[PDB]
Amino acid sequence: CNTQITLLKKIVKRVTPGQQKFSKTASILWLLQQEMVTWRLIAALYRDRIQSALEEENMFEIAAPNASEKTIVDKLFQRDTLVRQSQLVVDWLESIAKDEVGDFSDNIEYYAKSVYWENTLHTLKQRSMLSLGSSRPLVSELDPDAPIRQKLPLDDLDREDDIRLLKYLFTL
Amino acid sequence: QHADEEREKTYKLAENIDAQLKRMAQDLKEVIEHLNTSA
Amino acid sequence: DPVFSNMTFGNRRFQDTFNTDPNMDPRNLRQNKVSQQDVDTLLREGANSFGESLQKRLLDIESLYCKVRSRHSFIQALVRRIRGLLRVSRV
Amino acid sequence: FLVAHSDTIQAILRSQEGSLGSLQELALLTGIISKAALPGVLNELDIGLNDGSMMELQGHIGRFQRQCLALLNRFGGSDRLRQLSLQDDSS
Amino acid sequence: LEGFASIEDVQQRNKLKQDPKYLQLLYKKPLDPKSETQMQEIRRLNQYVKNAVQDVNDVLDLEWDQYLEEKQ
Amino acid sequence: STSASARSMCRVLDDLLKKMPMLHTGGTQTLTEFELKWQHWREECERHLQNGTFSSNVHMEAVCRVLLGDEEVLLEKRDLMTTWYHFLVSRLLFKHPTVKPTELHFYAQ
Repeated sequence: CNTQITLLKKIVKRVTPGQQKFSKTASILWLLQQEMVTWRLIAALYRDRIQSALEEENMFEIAAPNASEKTIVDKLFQRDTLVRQSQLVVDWLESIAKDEVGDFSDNIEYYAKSVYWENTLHTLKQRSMLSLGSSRPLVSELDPDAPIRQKLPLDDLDREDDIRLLKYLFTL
Repeated sequence: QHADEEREKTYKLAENIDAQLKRMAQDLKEVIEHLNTSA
Repeated sequence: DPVFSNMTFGNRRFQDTFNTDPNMDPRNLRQNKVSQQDVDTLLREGANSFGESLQKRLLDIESLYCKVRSRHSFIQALVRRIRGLLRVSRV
Repeated sequence: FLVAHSDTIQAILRSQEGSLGSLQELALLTGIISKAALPGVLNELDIGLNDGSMMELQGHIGRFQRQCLALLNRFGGSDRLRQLSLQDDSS
Repeated sequence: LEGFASIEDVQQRNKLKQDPKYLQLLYKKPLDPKSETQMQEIRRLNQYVKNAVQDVNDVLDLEWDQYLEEKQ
Repeated sequence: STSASARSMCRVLDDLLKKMPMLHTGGTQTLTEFELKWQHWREECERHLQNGTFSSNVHMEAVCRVLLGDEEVLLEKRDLMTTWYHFLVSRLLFKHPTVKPTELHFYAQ
């Protein structure tokens, strides 16, 4: 189905596979995506159900002190029964999100995002050359970190760049 | 030890590389100028 | 300057004639000029032309259209890189 | 074929009017040149079939590129649209 | 004055290496500035010479083959 | 293999004869390929004759002089050819890559 979706994208890519002139086709596409999601959820849930039916001989546990987090989560998994489906859905949706993201490192490298920005670099260069405090104040105690430490406001360009960086971090 | 000898040889080789690249770039510039003024 | 290195055009092995000529040469007419003031004036004129109207136009264009082929979405990256390279100066 | 008939091709590229079919013919010629006459195309394919023939190929390609640049500089103005509309406006 | 400037810069770097208010600048500063500048200049000159001579040799070979096919 | 002073000569002759045009079909009947093959054959023959790998031997020199396309040499060696049609086809083979019906009658005359 993924191969067929890629082929259909390569086909309809010459007549705008989106925009506004794409109603019933987009509906069929989203229905097929939901069908694939339901199939994957069914597969995962029934695999977990078969595993639980096979390991049903190990049940009725208790919390034991002086142990490690691995043994703690193991005994919690053996005791509780809803944590099974909870972590199953969690891992399934995490894998779905990872597959939808793909390779974001190359996208970030092409977008070129870092800590220091052009506005901050120009402000530092101007303050090192002359004494013109343009935009927000940027004091430097032998290192451009005093405003970041004191939680001082910055420029609009730096603010929007940080907003985009945090949006990318949230997407990751 | 052959380490210090190799390091000195590499330094001399880099110096010769620079001194030869300078004159080679000058010669290429002169040759291209002559070709442009002749053609 | 070491910043003006390399001359490969494209992913393939392509070459170009010369790079920087301190004297008057016809290759300087094909490449950049021999004066930094010309590049500075070009960058200043580009930054002056890249006003709020053109920025809003490009934003509306990128919002109403998002490519049509397969080449990875780089619209915002190109926009920000062009803005930075137009507002920065060359050394 | 374009190199063999480069006389009439270049003549058509250099002769332009304010009619209707002339612009379409120039557009088709420019598209054919851009699709089947490129230095990258020459470097990719046919690179091992007489470089002298390939030399004439890239020479005609450069001539076609100069003609295309001239046509772009001529038709790149917004007022050219209304200037040419009055030449073919039958009614 | 460049020698005194480099000596003062080296002294300031050696003094601020133990200070926590110069770590970013110390990391941004090159380890071997003279060697790095020499390497950058050598690489730039080599790339320029290579590109120029390769383009010229390609043009010369194309003209050679053209004249050969025209004469024979 | 027989004559000791002709191994490289016959090798060069065989390498030159490989450029003969046997009616190529790259999609349809095209004369450009035939003309290019004939020009390449003539250029290779001239290059060999100027270098010397096809010289310094009376037999191969006479062979090359015949293949170049002459008239008095063929009139002298008429014992090989047949009659006027053989002379005409020999001329058309050793002088031009291909001919048109507008000039075929002129060449035959």
